[PDB]
Amino acid sequence: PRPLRLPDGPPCSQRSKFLLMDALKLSIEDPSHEGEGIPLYDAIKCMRTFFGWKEPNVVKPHEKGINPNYLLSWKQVLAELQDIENEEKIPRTKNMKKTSQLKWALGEELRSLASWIQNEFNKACELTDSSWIELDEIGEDAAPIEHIASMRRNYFTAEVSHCRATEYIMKGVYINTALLNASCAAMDDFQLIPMISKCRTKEGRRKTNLYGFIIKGRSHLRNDTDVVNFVSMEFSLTDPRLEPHKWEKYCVLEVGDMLLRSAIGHVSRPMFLYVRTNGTSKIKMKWGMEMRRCLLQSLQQIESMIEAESSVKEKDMTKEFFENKESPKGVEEGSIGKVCRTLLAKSVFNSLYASPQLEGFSAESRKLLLIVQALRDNLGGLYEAIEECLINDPWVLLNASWFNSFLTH
Ligand SMILES: OCc1nc2cc(Cl)c(Cl)cc2[nH]1
Ligand SMILES: [Cl-]
Repeated sequence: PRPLRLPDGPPCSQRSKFLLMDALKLSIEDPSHEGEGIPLYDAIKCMRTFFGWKEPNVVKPHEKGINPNYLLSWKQVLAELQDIENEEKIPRTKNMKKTSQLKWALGEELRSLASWIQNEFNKACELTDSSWIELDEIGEDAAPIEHIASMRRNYFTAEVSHCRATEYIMKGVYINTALLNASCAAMDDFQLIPMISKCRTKEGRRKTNLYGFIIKGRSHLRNDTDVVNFVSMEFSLTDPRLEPHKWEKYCVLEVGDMLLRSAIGHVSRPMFLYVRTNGTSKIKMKWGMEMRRCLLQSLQQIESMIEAESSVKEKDMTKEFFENKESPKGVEEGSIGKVCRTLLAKSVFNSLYASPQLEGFSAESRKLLLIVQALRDNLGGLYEAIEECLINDPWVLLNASWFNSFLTH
């Protein structure tokens, strides 16, 4: 009967494994260099397209970390890629020297809702000018699919293939695959692992994108919960000083200047490098490799809706649903496309921001929802279970804030 109590405190901070709305890509088009498809080779070719590098410096220090070490670590990346430039054959992988900065970096409280997480979610729902999946990406069926299932899949794919949340899926699939693979292929090495994604422009040109790099620590992962540490180094045009509370976990460097087209003419903007230490485990990297299931899960939520409409109207409502034909007289989100991308964005953010706070909040808030709906239509301890999960997680706090909007109306 009353809105949830969200915790008071300093604003919550970014805790994703890689940058989301703030990421920046160095890209090469229709790659054709010798060794296309070897990540390190792709990364160096992406690096060469940029000529605006400059002497790096800290612009937003990590309050609890050793900021000279993060700076030294980025300078070591540039120098070891410069070493590779001198060798005749570019090696398949690059193992970093076990410097003191990398040994330190690799390890060898109530927060309030901040506006940035809602902004992230809005960004995840948007369309990008590139496609991130193939037409037949979704599904893993053994047999050929029926006509109706295919039609629904083709409609849905057309609405989400360019979605920003789909970029996050493929970005996450790539980096988790590369890290999990390096975790057993190079157990004792501080391996340099580029952060790559691949897309296709509106004109059909294939493109290869570099977001940055991670460096992994030692990884003798005997079980699913063993942690491999890593250091992430991610390009960005986001000035960390605008929302410093978001970047509590980062040392942020200024490392270059980039020339951009904009609504005014060409403009020069500083390029930043977001640096943090982080960790993940076998089981989280396996889930990261499965993020394409976000596409399947949200398609199935759509298909549930179409099947309901088909059962009430005694005919298949797929075309009527996706083309937006008591029949509904519009879409609350504004379009069928927005409903699909919103469902996907929720599913992807559930994965990007998985936590026990989210698992508890999801279960307990569903109980209070069904109860409040039953009281609404026909007219203590549960609240504690819900609010016990409202501590500091941006995604949980946002979903609780959404819940409270449901309670008001
Ligand atoms: O160590 C200085 C240095 N290393 C570099 C490595 C690369 Cl790939 C580029 Cl584009 C510029 C660099 N500058
Ligand atoms: Cl799949």
